[PDB]
Formats: sequence, structure tokens, C-alpha cells
Amino acid sequence: MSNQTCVENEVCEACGCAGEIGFIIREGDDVAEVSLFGSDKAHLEGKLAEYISLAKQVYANVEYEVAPVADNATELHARFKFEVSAEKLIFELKTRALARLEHHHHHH
Repeated sequence: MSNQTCVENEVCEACGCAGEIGFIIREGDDVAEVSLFGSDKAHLEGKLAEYISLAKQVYANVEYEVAPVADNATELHARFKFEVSAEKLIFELKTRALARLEHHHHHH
């Protein structure tokens, strides 16, 4: 609960035996990762609906999958499948801007 941060990264993944059964979408250039966070799952689900709208807009019949998320997870793990890496940069740019609302100045 220290005021100053201090996350230990050092070694990560690899030989981590993290999981064994296949269920998530195979990683590749045609796959993109999305990380969203908020007050809780309820708010993430609402914001998630908007994220999908952009996905369909950028790519028609877009496919996506969401891994297990707890109610107090505060974070949502989702993946999207497009056709080229560019879609990830354009989709991620608009998706981040949507949540970060960096478009235009103040509302008033």
C-alpha cells in the first residue's frame, strides 16, 4: 500500500507453465490485443459495447473473444482478428482516443 510504485518485472513468461489447455486465439499478425480498465466489470461491459462498434466499422464481420474476467478485475482482456497489422494501429488509435477522448478540446 506504499504511495510510491515499485513493480518487479525482471523475468516474465517462458517456462512459466502458465496454462496448458488451448482456448484463446493463436497469437499472430492477424490478431490484436485490447486492454481496457474502469470502475469494474459493469462499466467495462458498457464501454466494451462501444469498442465493438469501432471494430465492425473498421472491419466488417470482425471476430473477437474475451478471456475470463472477475467482477473486481478492473481490467478486461479481449482480442480482435482483422486481416493486416495496419488495422490494429488504426483500430487501436481510435479505440484509445475514444476512451482517452483526446479528440477536440474540452466539452464546454
